[PDB]
Amino acid sequence: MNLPTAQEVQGLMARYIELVDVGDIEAIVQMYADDATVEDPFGQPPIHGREQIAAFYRQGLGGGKVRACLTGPVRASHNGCGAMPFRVEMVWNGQPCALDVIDVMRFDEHGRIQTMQAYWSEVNLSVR
Amino acid sequence: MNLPTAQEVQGLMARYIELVDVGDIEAIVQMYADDATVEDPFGQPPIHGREQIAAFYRQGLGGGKVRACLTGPVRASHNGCGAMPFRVEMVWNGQPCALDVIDVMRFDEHGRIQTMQAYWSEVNLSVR
Ligand SMILES: C[C@]12CC[C@H]3[C@@H](CC[C@H]4CC(=O)CC[C@@H]43)[C@@H]1CC[C@@H]2O
Repeated sequence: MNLPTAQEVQGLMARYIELVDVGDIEAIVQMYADDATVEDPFGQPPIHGREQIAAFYRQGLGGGKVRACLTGPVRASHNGCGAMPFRVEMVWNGQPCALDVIDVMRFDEHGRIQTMQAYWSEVNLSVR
Repeated sequence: MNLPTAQEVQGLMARYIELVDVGDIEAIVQMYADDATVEDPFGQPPIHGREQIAAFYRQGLGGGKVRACLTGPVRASHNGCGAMPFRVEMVWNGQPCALDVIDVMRFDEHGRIQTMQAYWSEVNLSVR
C-alpha cells in the first residue's frame, strides 16, 4: 500500500479496533511500522519500535478481559492521518468498567502506523 | 489558571464547543494564546496570528447558521492536552449537511489554546 487515502485511513483504523477487540497482538504489531512510536496514554513517555510495542500490547491485552468498539466514525485526513473515538470494556476492581479513548494515528507510505497517540485518563474510566 | 488539569481540560474543550455552537467569534479567539496555531483540517498548513485565527473563524462561522455539539466525552491528558469528537451542522451545496470532526488541543500554563488540530475530511461529510 501507498500513503493511505482518507478512505483507506478509515478502513485501517477500524481494522485496528477489530484487532484490539479480538486480542490479536501479533496482528496489531504488524500494523505498526518497524520503528513506530506509541504514546498511550498521551503524556506518558513514548514507546519505540515493534519489540517495545509488542511488549506493551502483551501487558495490556495479553491478560484477556478486553473488548473494544468504535463509538463514532473515523475522522481522516488527506496526509495519511486520522483520529477515532472508541470505548474499551475491561475489568477494574473485579467488575466491568468502560474506558473512553481517542486514538490519533499517522500512517507511512507503506500503509503502516508510524505514530499513535491515545488520549485518555482516569476521568474517562466509568463503572456501574 | 495554570496548566489545566485533566478535569479543567474537559471543561475548556466543552466550553470551546459551546462557543462554536453559539457562534461568538470574539469569545472563541480569546481562548487562544498569542502564539497559537490552528491546523484545520489537519494536513493543511498551520494558521498563526490572532487576526488570522479570527478571520478563519469568521469565514467558517460568519453566517450564523452553524451548529456544533459533542458526540462523546472529552478525552483529557495530564499534560494539558485533550481530544474530543463532535458534529457540525451547516448548509452546503444547497443541502443541509453534517460534518464529523475530532479536535486535538494543547493548552498552555495559562489555560489558553496553544495548538488546535481538527481532524476531518470530505469522507466525514454527510447530507441530512
Ligand atoms: C467551515 C465549516 C464550519 C465550521 C467547522 C469546519 C470543520 C472544522 C471545525 C473545527 C472547529 O473546531 C470549529 C468548527 C469548524 C467546517 C468545514 C465546512 C464548514 O462550512
